[PDB]
Order: sequence, then structure tokens, then C-alpha cells
Amino acid sequence: LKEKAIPKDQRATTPYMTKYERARILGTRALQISMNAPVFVDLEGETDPLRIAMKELAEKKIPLVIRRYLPDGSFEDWSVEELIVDL
Amino acid sequence: MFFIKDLSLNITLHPSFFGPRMKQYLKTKLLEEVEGSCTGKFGYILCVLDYDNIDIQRGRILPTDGSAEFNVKYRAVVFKPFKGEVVDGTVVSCSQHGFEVQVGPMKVFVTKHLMPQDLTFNAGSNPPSYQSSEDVITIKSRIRVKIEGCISQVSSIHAIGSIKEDYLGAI
Amino acid sequence: RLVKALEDIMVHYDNTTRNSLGNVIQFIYGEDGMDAAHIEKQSLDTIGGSDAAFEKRYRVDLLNTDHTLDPSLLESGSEILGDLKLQVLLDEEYKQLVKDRKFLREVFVDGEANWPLPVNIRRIIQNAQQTFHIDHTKPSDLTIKDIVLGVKDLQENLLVLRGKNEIIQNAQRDAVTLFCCLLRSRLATRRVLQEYRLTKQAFDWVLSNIEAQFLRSVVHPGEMVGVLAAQSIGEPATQMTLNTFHFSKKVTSGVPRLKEILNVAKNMKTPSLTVY
Amino acid sequence: GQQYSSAPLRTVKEVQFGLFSPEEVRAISVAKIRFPETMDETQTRAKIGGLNDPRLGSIDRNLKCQTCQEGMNECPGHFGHIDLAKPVFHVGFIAKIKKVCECVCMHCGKLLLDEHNELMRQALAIKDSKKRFAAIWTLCKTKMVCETDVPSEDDPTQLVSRGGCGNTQPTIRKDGLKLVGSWKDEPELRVLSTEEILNIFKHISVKDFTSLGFNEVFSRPEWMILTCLPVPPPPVRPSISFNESQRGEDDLTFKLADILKANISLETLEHNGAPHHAIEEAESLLQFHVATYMDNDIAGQPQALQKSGRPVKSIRARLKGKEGRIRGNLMGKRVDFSARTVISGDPNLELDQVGVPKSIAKTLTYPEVVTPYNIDRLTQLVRNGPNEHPGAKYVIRDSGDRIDLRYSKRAGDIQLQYGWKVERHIMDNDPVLFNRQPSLHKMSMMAHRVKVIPYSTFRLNLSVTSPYNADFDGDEMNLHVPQSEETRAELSQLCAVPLQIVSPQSNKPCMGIVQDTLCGIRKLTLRDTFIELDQVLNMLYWVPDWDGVI
Amino acid sequence: AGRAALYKEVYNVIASDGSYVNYRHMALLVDVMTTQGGLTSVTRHGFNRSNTGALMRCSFEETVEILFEAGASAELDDCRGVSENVILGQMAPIGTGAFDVMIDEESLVKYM
Amino acid sequence: LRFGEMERDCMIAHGAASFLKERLMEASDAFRVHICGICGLMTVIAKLNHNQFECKGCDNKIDIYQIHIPYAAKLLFQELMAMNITPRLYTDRSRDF
Amino acid sequence: MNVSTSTFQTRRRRLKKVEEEENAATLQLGQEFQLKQINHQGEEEELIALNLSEARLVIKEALVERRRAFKRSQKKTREKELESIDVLLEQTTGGNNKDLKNTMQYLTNFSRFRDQETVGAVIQLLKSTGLHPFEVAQLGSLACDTADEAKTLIPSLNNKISDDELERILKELSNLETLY
DNA sequence: AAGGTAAGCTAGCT
RNA sequence: CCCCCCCCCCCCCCC
DNA sequence: AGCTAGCTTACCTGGTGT
Ligand SMILES: [Mg+2]
Ligand SMILES: [Zn+2]
Ligand SMILES: [Zn+2]
Ligand SMILES: [Zn+2]
Repeated sequence: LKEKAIPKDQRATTPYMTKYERARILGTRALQISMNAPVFVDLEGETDPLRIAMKELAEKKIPLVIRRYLPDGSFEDWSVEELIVDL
Repeated sequence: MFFIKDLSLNITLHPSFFGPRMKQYLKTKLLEEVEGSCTGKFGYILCVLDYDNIDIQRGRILPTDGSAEFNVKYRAVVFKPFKGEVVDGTVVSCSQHGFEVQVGPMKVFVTKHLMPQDLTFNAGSNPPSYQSSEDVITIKSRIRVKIEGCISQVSSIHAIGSIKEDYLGAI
Repeated sequence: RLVKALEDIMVHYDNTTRNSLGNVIQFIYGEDGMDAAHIEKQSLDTIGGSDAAFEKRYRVDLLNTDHTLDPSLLESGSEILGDLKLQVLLDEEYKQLVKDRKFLREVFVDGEANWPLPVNIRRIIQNAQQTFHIDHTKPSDLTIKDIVLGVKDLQENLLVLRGKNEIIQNAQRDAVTLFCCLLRSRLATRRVLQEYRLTKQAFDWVLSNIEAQFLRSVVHPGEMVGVLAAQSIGEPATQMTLNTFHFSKKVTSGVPRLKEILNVAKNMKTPSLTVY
Repeated sequence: GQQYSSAPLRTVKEVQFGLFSPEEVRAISVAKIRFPETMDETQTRAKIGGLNDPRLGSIDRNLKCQTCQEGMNECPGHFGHIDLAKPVFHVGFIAKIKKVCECVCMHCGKLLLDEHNELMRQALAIKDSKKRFAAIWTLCKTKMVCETDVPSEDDPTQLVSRGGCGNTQPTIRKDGLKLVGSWKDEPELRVLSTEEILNIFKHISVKDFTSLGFNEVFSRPEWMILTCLPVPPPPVRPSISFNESQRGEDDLTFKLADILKANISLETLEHNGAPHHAIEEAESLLQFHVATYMDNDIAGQPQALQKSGRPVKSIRARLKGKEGRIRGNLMGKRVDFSARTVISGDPNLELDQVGVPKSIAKTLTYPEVVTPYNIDRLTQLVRNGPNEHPGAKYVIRDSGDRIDLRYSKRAGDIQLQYGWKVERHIMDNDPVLFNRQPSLHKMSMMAHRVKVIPYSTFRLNLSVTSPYNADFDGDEMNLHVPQSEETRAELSQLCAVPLQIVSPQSNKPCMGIVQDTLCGIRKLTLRDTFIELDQVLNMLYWVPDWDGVI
Repeated sequence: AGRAALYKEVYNVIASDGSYVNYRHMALLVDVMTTQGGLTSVTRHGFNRSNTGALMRCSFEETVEILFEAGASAELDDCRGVSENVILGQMAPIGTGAFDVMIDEESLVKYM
Repeated sequence: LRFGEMERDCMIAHGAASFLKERLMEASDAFRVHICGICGLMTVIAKLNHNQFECKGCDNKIDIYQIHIPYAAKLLFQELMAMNITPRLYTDRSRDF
Repeated sequence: MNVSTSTFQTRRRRLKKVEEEENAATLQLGQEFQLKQINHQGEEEELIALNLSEARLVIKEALVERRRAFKRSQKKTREKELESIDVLLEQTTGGNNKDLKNTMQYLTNFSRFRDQETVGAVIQLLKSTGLHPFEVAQLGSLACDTADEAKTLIPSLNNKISDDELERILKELSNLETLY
């Protein structure tokens, strides 16, 4: 029943990115870069996957989406691009 | 029979393929696996339709490895043979036991005992034939067969057919 | 036992606190929606003191020659005296500060003012005074509308729960009630102008920072708040020497009483009644 | 474990608990299990067609599973069966079996209280399966007659037949592993046979059993009575096979042979000129071993002692926690990539660092994938080898097979390929988990940055002492090395020592300045404390971040 | 009032030994013991007798007797507890696991 | 060295889900089983080499899955089946929350 | 076995018996080939059975359009029908797919109706009959002269259609037949 | 030289 | 199955 | 001899390593 996908308009979760999202995004991207995945940022002499991932996140060039599940099973999708990285 | 079915494969893509020619690689991997395949469930998955409109959807990233899994929704032409389906085909092989008829992707075998009793084998012909007072069934002839049952093996389906009944036989 | 009983409690993407069945334990984590590490003991000023002491601190009466803001406090000083439309705004302000004081004296019945709350306002003002090199000599470029409305507007942005509906919207108001009591008591017109000698540029910076800090302060969905609470009660109990010394009633305490409580022991050691 | 499988990889979303129908046990079974013997097929050291691999899995490193033909680290082992000569109660269900009897007519198999009784209707109404059963039981237990007729919902003057026989109901009491009833000058006392209970349970309606705690698909009440016993494969009951001419059989293997032996004696007895009350002797024994195999620590009964007078581990026993499968092997495990040594303090370490003895760095490794960024660094590390500090221990090819850099004839001529893994030594600045047990705090486990150092102790900054609750009077600490880029991020981004400074437990910092520093800070900051130029310059130079401005 | 009293008592024990534990932690415990009908103890008879996952409840105090009742009454573990994913060697819906991560082909192409 | 129950708790409190999984799988136990999609048991006869699967007494050679679980859990499951209890593992949700 | 293809038909196959039944011309095809199918959009859609002639054209069309897509990504009659098709397959298929080459030769050699124009008219005719998609496909693939031939080879038709109505349709089809 | 409890069940109260 | 080993922090007063 | 009172009884009891 894909009535569980909550539309872009009417999305009540935080516009800010949670610590856990950031940690999983960096971890994911670093692991992907580590396994010879294409990089979306110009590495300015960088060679560490975590540091390359932090660069990708700073320049908002991480092609990932967080699927935020709600208690009933419904969910909201948030583009890493759109989430506020204050912290 | 010969159907158009809506189907969906799950494909795991390694991070090295997370480039802009991504959807491309996915669609080709789909055809590599799916096209030319044969299950007992759906039959022979012969040709995938609407290449331009194959639904990739979002790919969830698998936890400890990098790779991401996509459920590729697609629609294709399938061939599922059935008992009692009357099929038109070409004789491919011929022995003391009978003859095999090619029906599209598959073969249907006709037993000596599932033919009219008048029809009899003749090894002393090049190539071996089944001779009757009227017709001669040999390595190139067109036959109308009635499927009596199927067996699903590895990456094919084989069947046994009769030409005993009315309106069946050489065409 | 504490850990095994709380394991599965976590803060969800709706700020609700639920278990493995998705049953609601708390409607918002810790009744306020804040992460415990972003909280500091702060004094709610309005609560205490003489009623006359409160009046002197907060009351601005532009319709009284001895109770206006002196033209040494702000540029608008001379032109503001006797303005009826602004007194409406300032009466509005003062009535809220009185309402708040009554409300606080209801919550904290004994008049305790020091309560742990998010956003250390004292420090923000200090940093503003430093950053801007505020001179407690020259009249401010703030207007009554600048202070009064600035605060009014900041309150609208102190978001714990997002959601278009009266249930969540009321829920949001409820959650911020106490912080706002502090915020209004600390950013009142007479204080902003006479105590801290804030400029428009400076007051703006204070407001922007309270907002940024307030949002940083909110709990993060995914917080394994259940284990956290179990470990938080658990570990201080291991550092308990007790029982209740070697001697106002000789009541059972420390580990044996905690044991009594968690077990929901029917026949307890020291049953007692306190009759007022 | 290991080797590619074409099967779709998925996760468990649900666990459906239930009971085995005898029909299932037989259908799952790879072998019939007939002989109490383990092997020596006329002395020949090789498993028998009777017990342990009559097709169940290997004892030897044979690579012959017979069933999957897979071999040890791959074959999960396959269940067999034992067809029991007479039915037997499952120890665990004895009381439920008893309670069910107390709710049903022990003759016609009907529910003792119809949806006619008002209090019964209330019980039926109960949504929770477990709670409902307790309500039906307390109501039904006391109903000692199966009513033929009952007063109608309308006028009780006109009684209506609800169905069922008339029969008196026994007052059941448990005696050992048997159930004895009592009907009503003087009562009739007779033991209720396993066969008897089973026949009644097979006759309990689906509506009736589903009204009680039961389920038509997964757990029918009749299934609490064992008819066909599943035989676990060798992986559950390892034959610790020391040498050629020496055994090593597991406790369970012997208990099963006892079960088997008990079963053959009964079947032989019952088939032959059965002296009926010599049958009930061998039958009570079969019940005892099937019972004592699952649970040996049975309430008020003699424990099934081994030859040695050693109680014999029941399966139940292996699952009972704190060192016991669930808590022992599942909620906690012993782990690889871990190290432990004595801790000692160091003022010259950064708050978030941890001093790691060279020995430990040379043992603990991190599997780093060969990428164009590190292809050069890694080749040097491999060249350095397993014995020089910045070095590596293994190279892992695309193939999956490991190259041991301390034995390979090609150890000095490895040309790394992108995608390979180098299991390099733990190096400076790697995130690692550091812990001091009892870990009663989230702070009792924190991520530190490595610092490879001489001497055999872990070294830590004194201000980190407080959250760990550690002294240096011989305290030991654990270190765990993450193996993924994904888990390294987890450590650095969530549980790094600096992140833990201010604790959510009490809304204040959990680390501060202590001891020497706290003592000397008071001393240094007194009014009479004055510092001459010489000392001032060194005090200044000691602060790393110093502006260079006196 | 039971909840209020229960906190008041729990607090008074922590406060007695000098120490201070933030309101929320004790609130959460006091709330768990309360959210059902009345006073659910932090014991084998208390919380462990809740309608949670068979696999999670067995991981504390009654193990086998639990799994036996789970079998008899055909219980279905939803696998949403931490304990279940721990037994299953699966990533639990805890913090880092409380959401999912997806590649968007759209943005992937856009960034190149 | 022991990554015990108490250590599992700190990891939960931190929110380190992947770290917790790695500790309990890759760093210890981790095993691969073939589960039947119908009866949900570890019954599958994976002759993974000839690419043959099969759960007889289901007559299923189609609906088969592979799962990664701690070997100790595989052991647990066999031990429960050993005592007539069926712990059926399913890769899809029947209920829904 | 392998990572095979799923479908849009959702099964409730929980422990329960292999209650599976026969496949015939009682029109009992699989659950997979039920009349009431569900498309990727979730909408219920009727079963798509193809007479050889249709299937020939579907595949050809699909393959031709695929060649077009492969040319975009590259940037940045009777016996000749067989000759040509085997060249399109060289370009769009993996060659290793012997099943499709075999099918194409069969379809090319056994199709009653060549051009799309006629296939459309055949579709239009059998459309109205109200018969099962399978019977409609078999009527397009099997050449029958008498209603007896049709009803004998397609047993399911039995009481579904008049003898003369079927015989009327059979004439329209023999008339619509391409002269190769 | 356990302790507290939640079942259960005998003995002995109508 | 023992055993030990580890832990054994803090603090009596005076404003 | 309806019910209940006083029994009796299983369940658990910190962490790590000769
Ligand atoms: Mg010590
Ligand atoms: Zn095997
Ligand atoms: Zn009866
Ligand atoms: Zn099965």
C-alpha cells in the first residue's frame, strides 16, 4: 500500500539534518568513495574517503536521499541537498 | 497464448557504477539477466518492451557493503506452453521413437504411439522419415501438434504432443 | 532491569517517545522536546521579589513624566513621551509579564527561580555587549516597536513541532511556554534599554542567536532515550554508600528504597503519612 | 558462511513462532534414525546408517555432507527423526496440556462452557489470546459436567440442547509426568494415558481451540504431545573427535541414544507378547528420557545423571542466560579485532588520544581497499611487511583468497590491484573504541585517536579517567578496532571523546581538570604567585596554539 | 497522582545521595511504569509480561518458558525491538538505523 | 575479548547501529543460511555449485532466500526445533504497523 | 533458486499447502495467467495474449525502437523479412539469446498477417466476440476452415459461440490473410 | 541460619 | 563447579 | 464443602580473568 509515501508539500519532519543522518551519510559516502565510486567534488589534493565525503557534503554534491520512517510505516524523503547542516 | 506480462527484477549495483551512465548500466544488466531467460512460472522471457520507459525507482543503499538495490519494474513478451494448447511447428529431429517439432523457442516431442497407426518409421530414407499412404513426415515438414503435457527443466520447457486426434498432423 | 525495561524507547520523527510496539510513552521527549546536554540552570527573574521591585524593573509608562524611558536611554526618547498608540503596546507587554509571574508562581509553588532550560540568555547578551563594544553612556537606536515586536516575532520561530493543525500547534505552544516566560522576562523593554544598553544591530544579533541556539537544543530523532534514562538513573545508584547514616522520621533510603520503588513492593519498611 | 550463492539475499522482517506437527518433522527429515550406535559399522571408523549421518552432516573433514555435499563451514546440518512407539507429553507443555483438559470434555472433546453462559461470553470477548485463555480456564476448570441441555437465552423454563454428551469430568492432578483424574460412594482414580489426551485434543474444534490460545495453521493443541521426535544434526551436538581410536560424543548424543534404546525396548515389548503392565514400565521410561532431554532440572524429581554422576545438559539448560546462548552468545559475544592491557596515565597525550603499545598495533589490522589514492601508500606498507611497524599482514585478492605476507613466496613481489584489500597495521590517528567494564554509562565506551607508543600499557589523558571511572592501580581496558569506513565514521562522528564532554545525564560536563593539575592550578593562580621571564617563556612555548606574542 | 508521587519518591532517593539526574530521565522511567493501567514494576512480573516481542522478552529473566509459550500460542515477532535485530545480526532501527539511505539517479546526473 | 550485554547497551545509547552490527557479525559469529520462503525453516538443501536449492516437504525449488545471521542464532533456532518449537523466519511483512 | 523475476500478483503463501491445480483448455492457465491481471500502475487490467502475427510485430517494434535508443547513447518481405530480422537481432540482442532468434524465425515463417493494417483489422473483428484472450489469440494463430476445426482444436469455445458466427469470423480471417 | 512474589493447591474455614 | 581478581567513589562540622 | 488462609514453590540475585 504505497499511500505510505508522504508528499513533498505537507512534510512535517525537521528541515535540519539529525546527527545520525550526517554520520550515516558521511559513512556511506566514504565507504562508496573507498570502493572506487565516482566523486562529485574536485578533491583539492584530498585522499581520505571521509575527508572527501565531508567535502562532498559541504558542497552539497552528495546524491543521497534520507527516507525518514514514521511510527505507522509512513515516510518522508529528504534530499541531502535540501537538509540544513547546522550541528 | 504468447503473452505480455508486467514483471520486476531486483538488481544490486556496486558503487563503482554510481556514475551518470548509471540508469544505462541498470537497463543493460536487466536485459543481460532477464532477456533470453526461462522460468517454469512465467515461461520464456523472450523480449523486454519499451526500453526507453523502464522504471528504475530509487535504489536503497545496502548497509555494510556499499552497493545499492533497485527494483526494476518492466514489461515483456513471454511464451508459456500449456496442456491442450494446439501448436503449429517444424520437424527438427526424427527417430524410431518419434519426431521433435520446434514451436517458437521450445521443442515438442511426438511419440510413435501418439500418431495414427498408419504412419510408420522408415530409416532407409535420407533423412529418416515417417511414411503413410498419404503423407510423409520428415526433418523439414510443418505439423500441427496438440500438447499433452509439459516438463520444466533448467533454462527451457519441453513438452510431449499427440497428432492422433482430428484436425492435427501434417499441414 | 532498568536497561532491559527501557531498551526499545526512542524519539521518532514526530518528536513522540515510543517503544517497540509504537505505544506512546511521552508526547514529546522530557515534556519539552529538548536534548538534555543543551540545557543550563537559568534564573526566571519575573518569579521572585517584591511586587514593587518587579514594577520598577519592567514597567514603562510613556504617559507619566517620571515613568517614561529617559531620552538618555534611546533616540526616540523625547518624541515618545505621551504617545497613546505605543502605550497600548507597552501595556500589552506589561500585562503579559504579570500573567507570566502569576503562572510561574503556580508551577514553582515555593518560588524557586533557578531552572535548567535551553539557550543561556545571560551569555548571549554578554557576547553581544563584547562583540559590539556597547557604551552604557550613549542613547540606543532601538524603537519601542523594534523591541516589542522583535521578541513577539522571535517566539514564532522557536519551533519544536512542525505541523499544520490545532493539535500540534497547541502542542508546540505548550512545549515552549516556559522558555518564553524566560525570554520575555529577559528581553523586556526597560531591561533591553536600561540594563543591557543594546543597539538595533546588537539586539538583532541577540535575537538571531537565541533562534539558532534554540533549534540546536531540540532532540534528534533516533535518540535511544530509553537506554540513556536507564543508564542515567542506574550509574549514580552504583555510587551510593548509604543506608541512611548511623543516627524527623528514620525513613529507608538509598539502594534498599530504590529497590523498594522499582519492585513496587507491597509491604514497604517505613510507611509514613505527612499531614498538613 | 563463504562461497557465492545465486539465492536472493534478504533480512528477517518477522519470526512466526509455532509447534511442529509430526507430519512436518517427518517431511523435514533426511534420515530415519534407528540405531543407538554412532558408527563402527563392524569396527570400521566411519558413521553408521542409524544415528549421526545416516545423511545429517559430516563428523570428519570429508566435504561429503551426503545431503548437500558441502562440507563443514557451509553445511548447516540437516534434521532427522525418531518415530516414538507411544505418544509422550512435551515437558514444557505439561501444565497447558493439563489446563486444556480442564476446559474441554475429556470424552466428547467439546468446550465445557458454551457461548450460552453470560460470564463465558465475556471471556470469549477478550481480544488478547493469552488473557482470554486465563478467563476461559478459571471459568471452565470448576465445571465438572458436560451439559447436554442448557437454559435458553430467552426463558430458562425452556432448556435448549447445546450439544455434547452428559459425561462426568475428572478432577485432574499432576503426579510426576503423568496426569491422574478423579470422577464421582468413593471416587474413581485412574491415570489419563497420553493416547487418551491426544484423541480428545484431536477432537477439539478449530473454533474451540482458536477460542483457547491455539492456532489452526501453526500450533494445534494436539501438537503439544510428541509422536515424531526431531533429531538435531551434528552441528548442535558436536562429536569432539580427538584422534583415530578415541570417541568424544556430546551429552545430547548420549541422551538421544537413551531415548532410542527406551523406544526400541517398548516397540519390541508391545509387538511381542506384551505383559500390559510391563509395557507401562518401559513407556514411563520413554516419557522420562524425552522429558529429561529437553529439561533435566525438573521440579521435584530425580535428575537424569550421567555415568559420572554428572546431571547431563538439557537443551533448556543451554538457553538459560548469563553465559547461555541468548545472553551469553547473542546479546554479547567474544570478538575478533579486540585488545586488552593495563592502563596508565599520560599528561603528554591529547584528551581524545590513546597510547597503543607497538605490539598491539602490529597485531590489530584494518582492511583498507586499494584505491588510486592509497595505491602507493599500501604498496609500501606491504613491502614493510608484518614485522616492521607501519606495515601490513595480509593482501586480499578479487578472488577472495588471502595472501599471508609472512609466508608467501611472492610476499616481496605483490603488485596491488584497485579493489584488493590490504589488511594493514593500526596506525596513528585511526578511530578506535576504548572501554572500561562495568560499562554502566554511554561514556564508559568512547572513541579515541590511536597513538602508537613503546611500552606495554594503554595510555590515556587523566581528564578522561572520570567518565571511565579508572585509576592506574592496575586497571585493564578494552580496545575494539572498526573495520569499515562506515563504522569508523560512526565512532568519530557520534562517540568521539570531545563529543562526550557535556553529558545529558546531569546537563553538565562529565570530565574536568583533576589531581596534580587541579592542585597546582590553585597554587599557580594565587596572589603571591609571580613568574620570572625564563620560566614564563617555557610556560608560553608549552601551549601549542600560542600566538608567538609575549 | 500515582505518577507524580512515584517521581517524587524516585527523585528523593537520588537527591538524598547528593547527586542530580536531569528531570527527563526519571520522568521517562516513571512514565513507563505508569502508561499501562497502574503500577507496572521493573521486574520479571512487571514489564517482561508486556505484549512486546517474544525474542526480546526472552532476552531477560524467563527465556525458555517464554519461547515455549511463544510456540504454543503462535506468536509473531514484529522485529522492531533492538534485542531482536541484535539476535538477528541485523542493523537495528536505532539512531543511525532510524531511517533509510537512497541514491537519486536525478541528482547523480545533475552533479555531473 | 567480551563485547558483552552491557557494552551492547552503550552502543545503543550512542546510536551506533552499524558499529553494533559489525561487532556482532563481522567481528564475531556471522554465518549465511538458506531459508525456505514457504515454511520459513533452515530446511533448504543448497547444493550451491550446481545451483540447486530445494526444500523437500514443501516441494519448493523456487521460493528460497539466503540470510546473514549470527551462527549462534542458527544454533538457537536448531535448538528450539530440537524441542518441537518452530521459529519460522520470513523476509516480508504479513501484519503492518 | 537464482535472483529471478517477481510479478504484480501478490501471494499470501504462508506455510499452507501446495494446493496447486491443473493447467489446460478448460481455460485453467496459471494464477500467473489469470484473466484479471494488475499492471505496474496498480490498476486491474485484462490478460494480453498474442496471436503469432501480433507477437511478430510487437517484438520487431520493440527491437527497432531499442536500436534508436542505442543510437542516441552512442552519440554522447517473406525471406528478406528473415534476412533483415536476423540483422536487427545482431544489433539489439546479445546473440547468446538463441531463444529469441529461434522465435523470430518461427514468427516470421508462421505469421498469417504481415502488415500492421491487417493485424489491427483482425484485432477489431475478434475484439467483439467476448471470448477469452487465449481463444482470441488461438483464433488468430490457427488457420481453421470449419467451425468444427476451430471448436475441436480450441475446446474452450464449445458453447461460447454459434457454429455460423464462428464460421463467419473464419471467412473474414481467411480473407484478411496476407498473400506472403 | 535468604527474600519477595505470583501462581497454585491442600486442608479445613460453612 | 569453584575461587579469587576488579570495584570499595563521596562524606561526619562550621557562615 | 462455597470460599479463603496459610502454606509451598520456582525464579533471580554486579563485572572480568588456577
Ligand atoms: Mg583500579
Ligand atoms: Zn548438508
Ligand atoms: Zn462431552
Ligand atoms: Zn519449506
